Amino acid sequence: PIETVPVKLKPGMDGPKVKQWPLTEEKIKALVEICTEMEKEGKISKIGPENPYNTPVFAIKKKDSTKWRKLVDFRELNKRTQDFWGIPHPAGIKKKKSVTVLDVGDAYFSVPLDEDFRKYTAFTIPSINNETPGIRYQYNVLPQGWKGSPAIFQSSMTKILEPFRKQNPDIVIYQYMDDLYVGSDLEIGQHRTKIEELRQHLLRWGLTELHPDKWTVQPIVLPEKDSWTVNDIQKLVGKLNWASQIYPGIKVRQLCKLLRGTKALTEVIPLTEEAELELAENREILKEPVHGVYYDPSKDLIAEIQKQGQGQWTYQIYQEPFKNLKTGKYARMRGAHTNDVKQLTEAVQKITTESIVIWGKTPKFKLPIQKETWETWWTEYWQATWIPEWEFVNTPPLVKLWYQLEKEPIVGAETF
Amino acid sequence: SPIETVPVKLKPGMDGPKVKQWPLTEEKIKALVEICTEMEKEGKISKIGPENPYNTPVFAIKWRKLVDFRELNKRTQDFWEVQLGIPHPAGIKKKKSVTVLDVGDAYFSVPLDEDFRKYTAFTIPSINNETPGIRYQYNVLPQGWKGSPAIFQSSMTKILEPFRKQNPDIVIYQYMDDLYVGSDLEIGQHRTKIEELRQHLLRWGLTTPKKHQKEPPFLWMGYELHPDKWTVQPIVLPEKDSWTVNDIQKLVGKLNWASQIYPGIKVRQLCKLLRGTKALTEVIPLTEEAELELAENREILKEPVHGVYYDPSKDLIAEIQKQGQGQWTYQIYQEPFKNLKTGKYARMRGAHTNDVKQLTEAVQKITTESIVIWGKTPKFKLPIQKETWETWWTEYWQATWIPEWEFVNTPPLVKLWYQLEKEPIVGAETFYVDGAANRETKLGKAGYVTNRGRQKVVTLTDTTNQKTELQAIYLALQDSGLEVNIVTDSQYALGIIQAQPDQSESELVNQIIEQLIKKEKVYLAWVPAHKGIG
Ligand SMILES: CC(C)=CCOc1cc(NC(=S)c2ccoc2C)ccc1Cl
Repeated sequence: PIETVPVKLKPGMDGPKVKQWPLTEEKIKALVEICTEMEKEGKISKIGPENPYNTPVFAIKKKDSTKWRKLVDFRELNKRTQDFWGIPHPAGIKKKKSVTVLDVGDAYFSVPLDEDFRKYTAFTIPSINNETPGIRYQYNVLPQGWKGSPAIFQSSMTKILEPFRKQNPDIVIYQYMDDLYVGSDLEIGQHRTKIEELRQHLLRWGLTELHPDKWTVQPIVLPEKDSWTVNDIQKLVGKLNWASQIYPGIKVRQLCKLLRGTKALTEVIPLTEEAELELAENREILKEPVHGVYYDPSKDLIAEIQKQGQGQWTYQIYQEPFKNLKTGKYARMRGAHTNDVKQLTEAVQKITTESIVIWGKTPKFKLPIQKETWETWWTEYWQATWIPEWEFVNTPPLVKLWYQLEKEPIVGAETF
Repeated sequence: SPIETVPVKLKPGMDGPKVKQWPLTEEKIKALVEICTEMEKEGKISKIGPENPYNTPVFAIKWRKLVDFRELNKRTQDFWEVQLGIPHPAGIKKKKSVTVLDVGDAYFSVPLDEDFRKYTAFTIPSINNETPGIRYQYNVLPQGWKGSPAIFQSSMTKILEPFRKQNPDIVIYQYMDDLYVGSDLEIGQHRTKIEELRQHLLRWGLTTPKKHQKEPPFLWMGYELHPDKWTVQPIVLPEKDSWTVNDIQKLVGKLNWASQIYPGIKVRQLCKLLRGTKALTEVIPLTEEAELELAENREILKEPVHGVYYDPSKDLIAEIQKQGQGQWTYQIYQEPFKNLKTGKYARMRGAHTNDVKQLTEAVQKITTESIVIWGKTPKFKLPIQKETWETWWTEYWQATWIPEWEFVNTPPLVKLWYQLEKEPIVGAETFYVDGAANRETKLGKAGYVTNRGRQKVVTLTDTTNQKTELQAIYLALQDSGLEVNIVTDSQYALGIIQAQPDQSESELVNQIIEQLIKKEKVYLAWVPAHKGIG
């Protein structure tokens, strides 16, 4: 219930005209409900055919609910929407013992959207077998998932938070899209309890477990063996040689001199003292991340993933090749054994949130999946309000073999 | 009519059309002058004056009339896609009764944004381009104009809302100038409701007709739709004695469409006739084999294919068969032998892949289709063992998946033709292969040397470097026993290890695959080239 701010698209940019992808019956039924309701609540209005724009819409089941949530894919609109030069990234956020995320998307509907910009929010509810025309709507209020919403609603959000921020100045609160990331060092109990205190507060307007200090960067651990065979060295030499693109001090000269001759692949080879040292120097280089790697706010953040097998995945976040900002391993979550797509999806979300917490922006993903496989099913397992960008790739055999080498816990993360 | 108009506009900064009125005879003009006085009184058009700089050519074919809006259209804004995705017989539900209402004339029943009308101006010529012609313009959606389809449907949608609300148990499908109204009410109650609908429409000026009256079955996408089930409109193959390429291509096209519904259709020999054709009208005699399969097909096509509609209360089952390398067939049903849909996918041919992968692809295409048709995914019955699936997928480099499925022992079963060993083979000969060629002279050598002292080299001409490398791997495979360790510095061999393809675009690779498949144990190892590696 306020006045509206004039929003425009970047110069020369036209509205999105993205086709609605096919939805399951359940998904369509939920949207119809959700949409007649918002229509009645005046948040959206049916539109004519004279409006040519469109944005894909779908429904997710956020953590802990049987109620479906309407999720719109405003990626295209976002990219076309002008800039507002939001909040800078509170570097401190990444140094908290615990960080909790909260969905404040519901705060936006309480704000009117510039009428001149509504045409561009056009979305369509499809019909099964195309027996009914699609139900075309557009927004009247700030939509969840549009970069303009958290922006316009910034002034109101800051106000409603000051009280808590000052009452608790040791806590850090960062907002991204429909999300709010609350970070504090308080013990889990005094933390989670302090969160609800924030909730209740945030709650009196109309709104309703991360550990950054444990996202350590891991080292490559080269195999150590009692006795080495021709094959062992070869496998080794190939990886190290690849690895030399990251660490130029890595060498396989002495080792490759052992690979001289046409002996059987399973034959044991004695390591010359020169070879021994060579391995030792190498293991030392790999004892640390390569120097001179700094994040650049002007660069796009990239996130590559490799399928390791057995529910295992590896990823690296960089902006320039071979200069990782972070790397890690990802094990499938319980109840996902038979689903490659669910595992990948869960991983993309995990990595994106990390990317958000650390740099306050999402990475562009390089995914080891065929476009059709992904597009057919990723939504079935999506739970975030935002959606990162992605491209489908072919994993080079070596990249997988190399990061397969990362170090794991002695035993793991122990707790009775 | 009392229907609100839709605000229309011209594309970004363009101006309305100004194409000159084609010249016509007195016979053609006296006819158009006729038709337009009619439309003019029906309120469809309005005689305008000199205050209009726009114009569209009007023609006269039989004495009917035709306005060429090609120009106006190319200047008219764009509208959100007018239903381009239609229903598929496999997805509609059976109805006790279905009635089709021709609301065609309703095209000229919908008002046109008053503001836009000036652009629809056209001129009825003078007997001899002497006196000024008769100027007019449209007050309603012009037949053949770009925004008519979209606007007519949206308008039809608004009008039908009340009725649709009041009669939930009645389905109305809007297509073109038709309204297919179905229901499971008693035939008298149905007939009664159609009349109520027909009247409701009449209230908005939309008048619908017994003569023109359409009746079931209905022709749709090549099927004849009956209220309780569907059938394939029989397809006839023109028995001739003179086949030109056009005849042969068209034929192959229709046969191709039939392979979806009819089993056993084949075009391999007919396609052979197209080789090296010098022209469309070229007459190519049918070989014997062509005369033959074209004979079996005429038969297969004489068989009546009937089908069933979608019953939401029952399971959706999708069965898949591997009718050949890269070729897949499927049928989706709820009750055994009563298919909703069948079809097959063009032989999947690529750079390099494997049967299990291809399978998952056929599975995803069906799934994408099913989500559209039924908004649900079928339970799959696949000709592959759960073990074969678990072994392949859990280790493949690429993310892949298959929705809930069950194994069905309907040979031929899809399997893993071979599996590279995960560790070197103790006691197996070890071939150190290498190939090299001059990329410019295309001259190269390929060979191997084993820990056992066996050696071989071969000189090749008009070859590429990758081919020599692969041929080196090929010779090792050819010359080794049932178990062999092979080491190469070929980057391509690195892909083969990771993907383990059982089909490739490269004949050489395929030859290699045939060797791989034949061995009992094969360990393929890669090492970087140009090292201290001997
Ligand atoms: C695709 C099409 C023109 C269908 C109309 O004909 C039929 C439709 C149905 N059943 C349904 S669900 C229906 C009724 C009106 O519109 C639809 C989409 C059954 C048999 C026939 Cl013969």
